[PDB]
Amino acid sequence: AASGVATNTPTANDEEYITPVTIGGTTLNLNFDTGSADLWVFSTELPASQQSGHSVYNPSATGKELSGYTWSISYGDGSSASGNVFTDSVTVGGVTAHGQAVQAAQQISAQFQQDTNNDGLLGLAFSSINTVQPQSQTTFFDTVKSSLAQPLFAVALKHQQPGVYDFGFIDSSKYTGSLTYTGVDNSQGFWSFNVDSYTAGSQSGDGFSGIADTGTTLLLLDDSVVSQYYSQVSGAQQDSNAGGYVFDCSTNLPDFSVSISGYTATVPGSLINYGPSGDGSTCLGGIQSNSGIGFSIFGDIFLKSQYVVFDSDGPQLGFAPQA
Amino acid sequence: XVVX
Ligand SMILES: *[C@H]1O[C@H](CO)[C@@H](O)[C@H](O)[C@@H]1O
Ligand SMILES: *[C@@H]1OC[C@H](O)[C@@H](O)[C@@H]1O
Repeated sequence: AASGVATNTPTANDEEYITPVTIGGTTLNLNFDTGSADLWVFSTELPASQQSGHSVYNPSATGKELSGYTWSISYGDGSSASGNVFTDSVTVGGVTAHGQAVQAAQQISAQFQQDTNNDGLLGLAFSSINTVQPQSQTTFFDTVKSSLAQPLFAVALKHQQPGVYDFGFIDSSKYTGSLTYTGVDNSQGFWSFNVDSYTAGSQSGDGFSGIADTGTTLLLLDDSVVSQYYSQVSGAQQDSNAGGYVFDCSTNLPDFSVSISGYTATVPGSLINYGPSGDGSTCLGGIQSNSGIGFSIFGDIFLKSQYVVFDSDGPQLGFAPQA
Repeated sequence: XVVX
C-alpha cells in the first residue's frame, strides 16, 4: 500500500502554501488547493517572458499529449488560466501517479504572472469540477486513491513554519485528542460541511455551511458575521488599499469558534492577525467578507488551528486541534 | 491574499 508525506511551506505572511511536486522528472513548487480540481503548471508553451522566475514543465520531453483537449479555469479572486493537456508521471511525497493529466498553461492572468512563489496549482477538490474538455480528468488524489493504504489525505498548515500534507494515513502526533468527523456534501465538488453555530468573541449566532479550502488565504464569512466580529475590535476600519478590515497591530482580538457535529473548532485571536496590511501601520484581519456568495470559505486562517482529514469514504472531514 |  502507498502513503507519503509532502512538506508545505508558507510564503510571506502565510499568503499561500507551496509543496514540491515532480512531473516527468522536473520538480515544481505548487500550491495545493482543496477548492479546485485542476493540476496546472507553468510550461514552455507560455511566452518566454512569463516563464521567468519559475520552474516550468516541458511537455515535449515526457508528456503524452491529449489531442484536442483543453482546459480553462476562473477562480474566486478573479484570476484565470487556460491551456492544453498531457499525461505524465506525477510524484508527491513519494506517491507516484502514472498517467496523471497535467494541464500545461498557455495563458495566465496577471495575478499568476506576478506571483513567482508558485509554479501552478494541484487541485484537491472532487474530480467532478475538473475543467478539462471534452472529457474531465481526475485529480492527483483521485488518480492514486485506490492505491493508498486509506483513501484520504490530511493537512497541517502552520503559521510561519513548515507543515505537511499526509497522503493515505493519519499522523496522530499532529493533533491533540481524537478527531471529530462531519459529513461532506460534494454536490458542488467542494469539501463542504455544516456548522451548527458560531461564537465571535462575545456574540454567538446560528449556523451555516462552508468549504474547507487550503487555496484561500483568509476566513471569508457573511458580512453580518464580519460586522459582528469587527464591532468588537477597537478602531477596526475597512481599507481598500489593504483588502478589508484593518486595525492597530497591538489590538487584542477576540477568538472565533464554530460548533461542528459537537466539536468546537476555535481560531485563537492571535491567528486572526494576518500581518501588516501593507498600508502604513495597521494589520489586516484574517476574517473578511465572502462577497455575498451564500457560503463561507474556511481558508488558511482557520486551517492553521486544526489538523484536518479529507476522507473520501463518506465523504467526511475530521477535525482536531493542531498539536 | 488569494481565493482559489
Ligand atoms: C505510509 O503508510 C504506508 C502503508 O502503511 C507505509 O508503507 C509508508 O511507509 C508510510 O507509513
Ligand atoms: C518534508 O517531507 C517529509 C517530512 O515529514 C517533513 O519533515 C519534511 O520537511
